Amino acid sequence: STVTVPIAVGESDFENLNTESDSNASFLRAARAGNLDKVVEYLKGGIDINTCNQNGLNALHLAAKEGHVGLVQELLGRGSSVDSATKKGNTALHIASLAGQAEVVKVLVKEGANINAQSQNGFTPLYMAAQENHIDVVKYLLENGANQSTATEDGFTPLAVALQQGHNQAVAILLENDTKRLPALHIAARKDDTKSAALLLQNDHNQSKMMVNRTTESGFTPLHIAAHYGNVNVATLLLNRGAAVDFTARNGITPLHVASKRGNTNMVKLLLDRGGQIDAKTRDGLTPLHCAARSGHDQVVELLKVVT
Repeated sequence: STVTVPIAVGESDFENLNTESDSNASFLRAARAGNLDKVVEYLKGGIDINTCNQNGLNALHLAAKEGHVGLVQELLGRGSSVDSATKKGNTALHIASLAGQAEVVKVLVKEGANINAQSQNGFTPLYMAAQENHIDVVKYLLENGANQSTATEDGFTPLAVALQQGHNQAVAILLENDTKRLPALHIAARKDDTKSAALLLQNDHNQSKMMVNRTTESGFTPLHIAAHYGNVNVATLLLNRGAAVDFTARNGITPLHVASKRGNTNMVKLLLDRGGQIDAKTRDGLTPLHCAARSGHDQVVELLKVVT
């Protein structure tokens, strides 16, 4: 009876262990320490730039973990492939983001690292920077195209992990992105973020003054938004958690009005199934049927006529 976002755990740090072929190990230790001169010397000496440990970390991965900007530049300069993945499927960009190494993030991004790459647990750089509350990396990633909506295979998002981890600022930046002002649940409805919705809703159990039925200025609920954008999943969740199916906004507008006006067929279906009133009327006499007609959404009309 729990909603629980998965946590990116990072790479190991065996190279930090003081010793108390072996050329390779020593080379990786030099990378971990950020000793450019030593690393360059080994490379000149012929050691392979792609040398990695049992977990698949090369020197680029180690320099990035540790914020060694200069060294990251040198390795990149020498042909280190920006997006080599470790065995967990992490790129240097994942690692730097989890670790909050902002200058390193910049350097990798400018080198064309894939800003939306997913690890084999489905995590993105943004998910990592978000999980760990690395604000500046978050902002930087957003400003550079990173997509908040790229999700673990179970729909886990940066917003969801920021929420679970209690990170107010992260949550703010994530909610406030690409808008130039709705409540969070509403925004989660827009985005169709069931997990984040679930998280937000975890403390009202039992209709009117429930959080699931809070309104915006114009009296819309998360359910109205869901209906507007045609987000069936998040709508289903809200309705399961007690959203009033026939809740009227300004002008007696119901979620069914909204979905009918936007020709959102499956929303209409869902709302009907949950008992939404087929014939409710706006302050000016419109029915869901009329709203759809005035909008050429025939798909709906048909469906809507059948029911009657």
